[PDB]
Amino acid sequence: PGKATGKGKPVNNKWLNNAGKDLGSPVPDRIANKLRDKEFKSFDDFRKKFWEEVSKDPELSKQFSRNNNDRMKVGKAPKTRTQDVSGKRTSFELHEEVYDMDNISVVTPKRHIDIHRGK
Amino acid sequence: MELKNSISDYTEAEFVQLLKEIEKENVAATDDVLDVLLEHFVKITEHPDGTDLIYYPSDNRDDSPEGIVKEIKEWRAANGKPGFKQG
Ligand code: NI
Repeated sequence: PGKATGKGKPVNNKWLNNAGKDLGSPVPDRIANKLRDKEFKSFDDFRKKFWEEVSKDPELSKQFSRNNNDRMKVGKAPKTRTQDVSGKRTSFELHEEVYDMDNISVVTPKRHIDIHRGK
Repeated sequence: MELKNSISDYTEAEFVQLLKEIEKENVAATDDVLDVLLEHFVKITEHPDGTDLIYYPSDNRDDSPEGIVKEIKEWRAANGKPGFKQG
């Protein structure tokens, strides 16, 4: 329960291309502008709003398939490529390094496991 | 709907219905049911990239139910596996 803060970072036409490396992809600045100062009941609530805004940003939505845009439209994370999955974790996750968007990044489940396991 | 045990039990039209069922669950609040339908899809298609056919379609084909069936039909035929039911 809190407000979203942060500026995020500029992104290109291949936003999630590096979600499987280092700390993943940053919250897009345009998305940060849409969520900044808004209040959220929970992280899950923040996450749904986040993906919904992504589906509304033409430059970001064009980077996903129709099936993935439908998922984001209702606030669910897009599915990752088969090779980036980890067991039952098959969609992008938000990693945290009250809701500071400059400390939130998009990562694949595989890369997320490694980050937390010291890799 | 009814989940058949193999592609040979599916007509192309019936496979498309399975794809629209998956599309409906994409917009459901959770992925509980979706994930079972996706596991079934992966299991019967036998394509190495599994769910990528749905969520990460190749640019050389259409991103639609018709394009997914077509890609599956060409891949199966090319690998000598049984195709969709002709009924
Ligand atoms: Ni994390």
